[PDB]
Amino acid sequence: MMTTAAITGVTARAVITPMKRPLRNAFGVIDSGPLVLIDVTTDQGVTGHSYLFAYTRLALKPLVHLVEDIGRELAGKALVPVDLMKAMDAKFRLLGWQGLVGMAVSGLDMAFWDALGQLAGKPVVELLGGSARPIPAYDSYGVLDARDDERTLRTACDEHGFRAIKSKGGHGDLATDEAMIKGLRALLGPDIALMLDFNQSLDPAEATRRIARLADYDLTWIEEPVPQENLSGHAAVRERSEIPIQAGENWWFPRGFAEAIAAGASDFIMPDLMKVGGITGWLNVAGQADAASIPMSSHILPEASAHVLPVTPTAHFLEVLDFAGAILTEPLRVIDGKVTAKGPGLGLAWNESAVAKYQVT
Amino acid sequence: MMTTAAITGVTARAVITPMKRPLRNAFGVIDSGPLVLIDVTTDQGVTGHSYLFAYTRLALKPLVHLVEDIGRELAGKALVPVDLMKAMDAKFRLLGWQGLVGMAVSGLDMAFWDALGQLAGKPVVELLGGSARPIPAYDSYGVLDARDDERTLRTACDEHGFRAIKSKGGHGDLATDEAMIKGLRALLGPDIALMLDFNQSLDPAEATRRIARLADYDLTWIEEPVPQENLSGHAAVRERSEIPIQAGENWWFPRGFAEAIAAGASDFIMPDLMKVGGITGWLNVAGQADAASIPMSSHILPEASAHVLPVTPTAHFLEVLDFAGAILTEPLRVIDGKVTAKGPGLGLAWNESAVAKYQVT
Ligand SMILES: O=C(O)[C@@H](O)c1ccccc1
Ligand SMILES: O=C(O)[C@@H](O)c1ccccc1
Ligand SMILES: [Mg+2]
Ligand SMILES: [Mg+2]
Repeated sequence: MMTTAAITGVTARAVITPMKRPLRNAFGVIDSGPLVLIDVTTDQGVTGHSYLFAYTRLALKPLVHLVEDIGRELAGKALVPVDLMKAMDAKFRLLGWQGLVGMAVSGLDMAFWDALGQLAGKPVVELLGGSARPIPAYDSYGVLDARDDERTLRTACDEHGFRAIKSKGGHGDLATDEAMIKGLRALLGPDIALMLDFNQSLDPAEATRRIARLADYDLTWIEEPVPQENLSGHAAVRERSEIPIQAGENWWFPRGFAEAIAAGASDFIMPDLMKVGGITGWLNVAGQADAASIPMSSHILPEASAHVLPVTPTAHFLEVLDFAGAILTEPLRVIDGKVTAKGPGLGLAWNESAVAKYQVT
Repeated sequence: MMTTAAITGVTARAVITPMKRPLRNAFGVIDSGPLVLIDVTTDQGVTGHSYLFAYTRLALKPLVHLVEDIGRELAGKALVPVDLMKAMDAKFRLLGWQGLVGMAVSGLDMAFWDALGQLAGKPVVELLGGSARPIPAYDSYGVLDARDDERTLRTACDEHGFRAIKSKGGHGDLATDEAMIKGLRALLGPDIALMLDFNQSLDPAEATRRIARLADYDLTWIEEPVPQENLSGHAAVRERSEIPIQAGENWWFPRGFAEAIAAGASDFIMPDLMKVGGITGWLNVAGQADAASIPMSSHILPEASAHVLPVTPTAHFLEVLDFAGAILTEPLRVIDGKVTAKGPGLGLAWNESAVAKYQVT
C-alpha cells in the first residue's frame, strides 16, 4: 500500500548441475544440466528468483550477459510485470526477441513475479487469483526400454504415484519405436498413460506413417513429430492422426502461439515458461487455449509451472523433469502423481553452497 | 579438384562504426552502427569474410561468443555450405536457432560462401550460376522532411541516380505521416518510387486506416505495418490494402518464410541474409517466392545481397543503407541507381587499421 517496490539491480550466474537421474538418449546419457540463475534485487528487502534451463553450455555466457544487460536498464523502474514486459517488447522489436533474448526476457518476468509474491508473503498462484491445487503430472524420460528399465518405472508409478510416463523416439527406425512402445504397454498395463516425444525428428509423411502404426498402443499424445517451426507440417500430421498431437515447447511468446493455433498445428500445447514470455505470456496463451479448447500442459520449469496451471482454464499435465533440484533449497515434490505449488512467490531459493560448488564462469 | 578445402578456425570481433550518413528517427540520430566481423580460416590460404549488423551493442558480445563457439566445433570439417548448414540445424534444433543464434549461423554461411569464391577467384554470383548484373536499388532513410531534407534527396536522385526512396513513419499520428508523404511526393515528382516503412509500429486496424489515407500518393509499398511475428495481422492488412505490403526483414530461415507465405502475409518480401539463413537459406526462399509470384528484395547487407539477387527469379530491389563502409577495403558503389556485385567471393575485405580504430571489446 505504501508504494510500489522498485528494481535496484539484477544478477545472473551459470551452473552446470548433476541430474537427480541421468536420462539416456540414443547416443548417451545427459547427467549435466546447464542453468542460469536470476536475481532481481528490489528496494524492499526482497530479491526475486528464477532460473532458466539453457540446453547447452554454449548458451551460458550469452544468457548471463543478456539478463544482466537488460536488467541494468531496468534499475529504478517500478516493479510492474505488465509494464515491464511492454518495455522489453519495445526494446527488442527490431533486433527480435525470439531465441536467447526471449529466454532472458521470460526469465526476468518470472523473477519479477516471484519478488511480488515474496513481498506479499504469498505464492504467485494466489497473486494470480487461484490456489495451489495439486496438478496431475507425468514423468519424463529419454529412450526407455521395458526390460532394462522396469526397475525405475515400477518406482515412479508405485511410490511417487505417477499415472503417466513420457518416453522419446524417432532416433531410429519404426521397428525400434514400435518394440519400445510394445514393451512399455505390456509392462505397465492399460491404466498408465504413455506419451511419445519424437523431438522434431521426423518429416510429415514419416510422422504420419509411424503414428498409424502406433495407434493400437493407446498413446496419450505424440509430441513434436516434426520441426517446431514447421506449423503447416504439424497441422498436416494432426489432420491425418488418430493420436492427439502435442507441441509448443519451442514456440515464442503469445504471438507465436496465436499463429500456431491459427494454423491448427496441434491438439494439445505445452508452452515453456522460458519461451512463452514468463508468467505474463503464459497467462495470455491460457486465454487463447481456452478459446480454442486446447488442453494446456507445461514443459519443464516444474516449480513455476505449478503456479500458473491452477489458473489455466484448460490445464492438462505438469511435466516432471528435474534439473534445478541440486541447487534449490527446496527441490520439487511429487505426491501421488501430482505437484502442488510452493510459496512464497515461486518458491525458488538458492542453496548457495550448492551454487558455489556448481557455478561455471 | 585436388581436395575440398577444410575449416581450420573461426574468429569474430565487435566494432562500432560511424555511419557515412547519420539517419534520424523521431527521437534522434543514429550515427553508430554495431557490427560483428567474421573470419573463417581455411587450410588453403584463404580466410572467408562476412559481417553482421547487430542492431544494438548489447548484442555484440553474445554474437562474438556464439560465432566463435560454433566455429570451433567446425574446425576439421570440409567446407561444404549445404552440409554445414544441415549440421548447424541439427545442433540447435532443441535450443532453437531463431534470434542471436540464427544470426551466428547465417553469418557463418556467408563466410563459407565467401571463402569458396575466393578459393576460385570468382564472385559468389558466378558460383551460383549467374552473373553480376546491375540491380535496381533504393535509398533508405529515417524520418524524412521535404523542406529540411531537399538537399540530400536531390543528391541521391541526381548524382547517384536513385529512382526510389524509402522513409519511415508510424512514430506519430496520421497527420504527420501524411504531411511527410505529401511533401516528399510534391518535391520529388511522380517519377520517383516512394516506400514507407512503419517499422512494426501499428496494429492491424490502425495500419488499415493510415494506408487508405496514403493511397493517393502513389506509394511503392508499405513496410511492416505491424509486428513482424503477427503474420495473421499482416495478412489482414494486406487483404484490405490498396498498396503493396512488404515485410520479411525479421523472419527466420526458409521455414519462417514458408509459414508467412502460407499465411499470405505480404505482397512483397525482403529477407535479411542474417535472418533467412545466409546465402544457402536465401536461395531456398528464392524458389518459394518464385512459386508464390512474390517480388523479392533484400534488407541491408547490400554487399552480399548483390550476389544473390542476380539469381533470384523474382528479384526486385536491393536496399541501400551503408553500415560497413568505414571498415571495408572497398565500400559499396551505386552507379545510376543500381548496385553490381563485387568479387572475388563476396568482395568483403577488412580495412584493418579501420577495424583496430573502431573495435569494441
Ligand atoms: O518434451 C520434452 O521434455 C523434451 O522435448 C525435452 C526437451 C528439452 C530437454 C529435455 C527434454
Ligand atoms: O527497412 C529497414 O531498413 C528498416 O526496418 C531498418 C531496420 C533496421 C535498421 C535500419 C532500418
Ligand atoms: Mg518435448
Ligand atoms: Mg524495414
